[PDB]
Amino acid sequence: RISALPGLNNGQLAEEPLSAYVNALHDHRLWPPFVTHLPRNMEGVQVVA
Amino acid sequence: FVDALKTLCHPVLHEPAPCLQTFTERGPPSEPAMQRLLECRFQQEPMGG
Amino acid sequence: IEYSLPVPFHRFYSNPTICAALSDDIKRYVTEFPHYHRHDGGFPLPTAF
Amino acid sequence: AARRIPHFYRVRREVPRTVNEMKQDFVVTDFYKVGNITLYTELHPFFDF
Amino acid sequence: AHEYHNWLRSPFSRYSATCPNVLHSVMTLAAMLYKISPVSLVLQTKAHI
Repeated sequence: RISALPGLNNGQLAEEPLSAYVNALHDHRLWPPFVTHLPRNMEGVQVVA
Repeated sequence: FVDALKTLCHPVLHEPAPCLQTFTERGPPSEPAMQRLLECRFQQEPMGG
Repeated sequence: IEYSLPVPFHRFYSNPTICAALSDDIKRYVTEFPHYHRHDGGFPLPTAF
Repeated sequence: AARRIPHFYRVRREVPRTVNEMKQDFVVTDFYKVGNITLYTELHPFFDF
Repeated sequence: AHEYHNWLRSPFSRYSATCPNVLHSVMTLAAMLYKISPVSLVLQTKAHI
């Protein structure tokens, strides 16, 4: 909540949400180091194994 | 800063192209103190093994 | 989950942490507009309300 | 009004924020700036337009 | 080793050594993840931050 900026986050600037353009904890382009389910919005990023 | 909001959002503030241009035209430095700092390398490798 | 019907109706009692997570309808509405996770005001109420 | 209330959340239109909600987000010193838009409709202290 | 291609660089690891074990130190890594994109420079200044 403290890193979402919940005061002035509204709408759809592009197909990504507004807080995804604000902090790294919201955009789905940064990935956590340990994972068990890759998310629904993989279509922005690319993955290589 | 809300009154300085105009000058901090032009795209020329966030274009590194002439800066990298004159950094490359500066070339690598050549003092013997800088020769500890100059070297690094980054390789790409498949994550199969 | 199968025998409930959620009504987001009010300025307060509407928040999508519960009602949108209940039904797949408003869940599908939320997962395409991910910036609608607010509570201040909130994600938009229906036209009847 | 209860059974129909999921069917509002299937049409995927970006519902625009109302003028009062677009008025609420401003900070105190930013409410007295020309960068504010909705100052044209704050006419009466005891009404809203 | 891609220091200039990770999202999290050596100031984050250098902060993780000398930080105390308190909630203030937990949340202070969150606001160290604010993007410095020009769209975020409007918004985080508009929150008077």
